[PDB]
Amino acid sequence: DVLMTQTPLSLPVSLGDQASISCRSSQSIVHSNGNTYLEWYLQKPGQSPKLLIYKVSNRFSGVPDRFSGSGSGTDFTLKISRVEAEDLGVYYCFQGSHVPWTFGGGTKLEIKRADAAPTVSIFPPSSEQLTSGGASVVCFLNNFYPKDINVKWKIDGSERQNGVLNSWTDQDSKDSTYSMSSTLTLTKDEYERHNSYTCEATHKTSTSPIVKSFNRNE
Amino acid sequence: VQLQQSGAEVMKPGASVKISCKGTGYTFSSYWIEWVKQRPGHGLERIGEILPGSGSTNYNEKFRGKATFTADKSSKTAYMQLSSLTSEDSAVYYCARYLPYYYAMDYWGQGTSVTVSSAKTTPPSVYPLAPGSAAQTNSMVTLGCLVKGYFPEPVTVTWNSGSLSSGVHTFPAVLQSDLYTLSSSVTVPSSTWPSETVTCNVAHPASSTKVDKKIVPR
Ligand SMILES: *[C@@H]1O[C@H](CO)[C@@H](O[C@@H]2O[C@H](CO)[C@@H](O[C@@H]3O[C@H](CO)[C@@H](O)[C@H](O)[C@@H]3O)[C@H](O)[C@H]2NC(C)=O)[C@H](O)[C@H]1NC(C)=O
Repeated sequence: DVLMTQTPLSLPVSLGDQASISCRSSQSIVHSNGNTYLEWYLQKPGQSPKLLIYKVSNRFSGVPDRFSGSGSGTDFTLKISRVEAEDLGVYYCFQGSHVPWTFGGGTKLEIKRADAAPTVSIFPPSSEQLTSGGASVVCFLNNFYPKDINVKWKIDGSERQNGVLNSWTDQDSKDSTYSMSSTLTLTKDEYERHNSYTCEATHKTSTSPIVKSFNRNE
Repeated sequence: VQLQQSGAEVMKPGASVKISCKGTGYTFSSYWIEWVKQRPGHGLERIGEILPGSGSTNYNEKFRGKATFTADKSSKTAYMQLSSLTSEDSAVYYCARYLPYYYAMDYWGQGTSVTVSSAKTTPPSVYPLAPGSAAQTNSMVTLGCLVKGYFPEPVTVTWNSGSLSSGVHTFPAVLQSDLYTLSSSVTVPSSTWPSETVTCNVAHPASSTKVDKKIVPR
């Protein structure tokens, strides 16, 4: 099974900036007829993949000319001349030369812009959460870019890591800024026992972690 | 040309499921049917292929034994059966039309979603969240409406009749223990929040549940 490897796993490029994805083969994928059968697919979020290029260079009927392919042997590359918002998605390789035919790892294309600071927030559990017998402490880290974000919970000075909920939102469109909603759940007996709940936020825009905490005792 | 796939399926671990892909508008028997797996995380993995005209089939080594292909020529449908389902088999499965060394995968199915779990149809447990008592009030304040303890997906969290279309960040659902949980946050000025009324219109078509509960100020 020929292995196809794509680099980089992510490629942030601003609008109008040429993009270049690269593909590598565990073994040469040349074929006798004078062609090597490599195809490029694009899968926008919530949709099935769409064909862009086949046989290295040939463009499928109905794709903008800004797309172009090239390569040989075990090295192929896809170039997007002038990127546009509609070009966002994951680009995949595909070798149609040796049975079985294998896909590439994928290269998530994103658009880069001026870094934006995170907007951290913390909300204590609601009344219904107490009635149901639980604790829902939620930390909201909205509109932060880039993905250089980390979350750590230090309860009353002790760092808890078991049972951590990690959740990230894909890049937006109106602002093209990421977000995070990592939280933690606690039991009433395990909730009332401790006193201080804290949620730090470490980001490139601010090396010092951002502090957002509340105390159970009020 | 159109490839139509079966609907979403939910199965228990150790069971087996049979997905179908129906092709119309072309010579069904003369094109290979490619089966592609896409885990929710990332990546496209080819399971194998079948030529309905003959019985020929190929499988990628990772799926050999897990998946079996069959085709029905009378009704232009191709079937893939997954055996001994587990958690890692939960993904979206695509079918594509392929002719090796010639026309590539230009047409795809809509994608069939398969989830493997022992849970039942639990309704939502929306817990509206209000700002904590020990928290400063700023010009811009973000609301919070938590939803958890629901299965199966999806749950369409929104505002009253699209009350606040913009400024909404619906974070992806995540499995805390065995059930799915999500969150949301909408930015609203503190001036209009006391006057303007908005409520998270949580929904659950699988359980035929439609419950909405707003957050009261602290
Ligand atoms: C099986 O043998 C046939 C006969 O030689 C091969 O057909 C030839 O395939 C090549 C490669 O595509 C064709 O050249 C190309 O033609 C296209 C369309 O005109 C053109 O855009 C390209 O620049 C290139 O010139 C060639 O015309 C074609 N010959 C005939 C008579 O059809 C076929 O490729 C072989 N298949 C395999 C799997 O080996």
